[PDB]
Amino acid sequence: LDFDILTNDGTHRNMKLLIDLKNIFSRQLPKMPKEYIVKLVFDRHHESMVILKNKQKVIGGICFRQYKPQRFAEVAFLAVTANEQVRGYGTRLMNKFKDHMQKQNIEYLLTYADNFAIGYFKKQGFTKEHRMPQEKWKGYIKDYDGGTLMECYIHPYVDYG
Amino acid sequence: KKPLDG
Ligand SMILES: CC(C)(COP(=O)(O)OP(=O)(O)OC[C@H]1O[C@@H](n2cnc3c(N)ncnc32)[C@H](O)[C@@H]1OP(=O)(O)O)[C@@H](O)C(=O)NCCC(=O)NCCS
Repeated sequence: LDFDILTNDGTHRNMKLLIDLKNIFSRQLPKMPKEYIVKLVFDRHHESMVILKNKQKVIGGICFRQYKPQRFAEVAFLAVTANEQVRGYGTRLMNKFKDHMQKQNIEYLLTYADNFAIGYFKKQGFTKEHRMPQEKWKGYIKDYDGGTLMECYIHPYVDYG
Repeated sequence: KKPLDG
């Protein structure tokens, strides 16, 4: 059970894992155009941290994009495969993600959420009220009126993990 | 992050 960063480096090994992850995303996020998930998962700007069981099996993951200069990252997709849910993996993944983001000198996590997800992200520490200057993400993160923008502050020395 | 009533 490892939580590794996975990126499109063009190798058969990583590529397969990214596809497996992409397939989990689509099955777990039916309202999302599959081709859209594909585009973000394999683009130059996005990265994926995956939950790997004994070295060759993706059971979950989180695809995100860092805006280094700005020191914030947007969560694009998050999911755990059906037969592995309710085992605490999704929470350990988020914890692992925040710890990694902290080491990456990232100050805030932003993610759009809707319906049930808002409550889920509140449990992970995300809030509707942003302490981060709005003009910091404006122009980098698309502004959608139909979605609730949520943020999680990553304190430099709070232990997430 | 589509999650509509998931
Ligand atoms: C959100 C998600 C990653 C959580 O992963 P997980 O491995 O199941 O997470 P955890 O078990 O650690 O989650 C803990 C909570 O989720 C609830 N949960 C997750 N899947 C569930 C299911 N199928 N049935 C009932 N409860 C479920 C747990 O009951 C628990 O409630 P609590 O926080 O009050 O104790 C997973 O449900 C998923 O892939 N969902 C579909 C995709 C999605 O909506 N992603 C986020 C938005 S893009």
